[PDB]
Amino acid sequence: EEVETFAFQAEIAQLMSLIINTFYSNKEIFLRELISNSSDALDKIRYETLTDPSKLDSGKELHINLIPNKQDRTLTIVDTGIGMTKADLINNLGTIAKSGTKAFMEALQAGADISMIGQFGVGFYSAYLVAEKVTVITKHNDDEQYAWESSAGGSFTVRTDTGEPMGRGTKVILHLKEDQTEYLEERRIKEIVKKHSQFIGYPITLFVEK
Ligand SMILES: CCc1cc(-c2n[nH]cc2-c2c[nH]cn2)c(O)cc1O
Repeated sequence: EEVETFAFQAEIAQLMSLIINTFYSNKEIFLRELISNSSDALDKIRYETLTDPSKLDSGKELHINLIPNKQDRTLTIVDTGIGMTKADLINNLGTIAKSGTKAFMEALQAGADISMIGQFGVGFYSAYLVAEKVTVITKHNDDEQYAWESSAGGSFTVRTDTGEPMGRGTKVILHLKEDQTEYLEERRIKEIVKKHSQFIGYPITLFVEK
């Protein structure tokens, strides 16, 4: 019931505004970036479980699932990585935090491809190349399950999630722009993923719709 609204740090808001309005054609990079983020979070929990096995009491499977839902026009990317506490969610998605966002925005202004975004640590925002709204549900061992959501415009919300319990991990729900529904087609997801899966050390499974 209690929803808190935050402003993105200015640089992020600037990045998002560019992203959400660009006609940049190679929009498929968003999937590579989300998968990469998932893989990084899976690395984190897996590492932590190397000295502390109870870390996986919330789930032993380490994987990434892709779930297209044509009826709801959403593509969902779920991982069983380390997850984010409320603080991590606000800091990570609402601020420049650990990234070279400023550096990236200068290189964008210098004729650099947006596909480089992952190299500057802000790859997540490429989701707005295809989505009008993104919801991020996450569960970290040390906190409750939270839902972050933003349709850009400069603000995002965070609330405790009353939805289906995740054991641990992060689920990114992309509410797709009307003209970007190719990303709910099995054949297109397969093509994009067939290309990146060889780099990711966790199973990536596409849920074909029935
Ligand atoms: C919404 C951005 C995002 C973050 C995570 C994540 N969860 N917990 C930690 C991370 C993370 C840290 N570094 C990269 N991803 C993740 O697992 C997937 C994602 O797409």
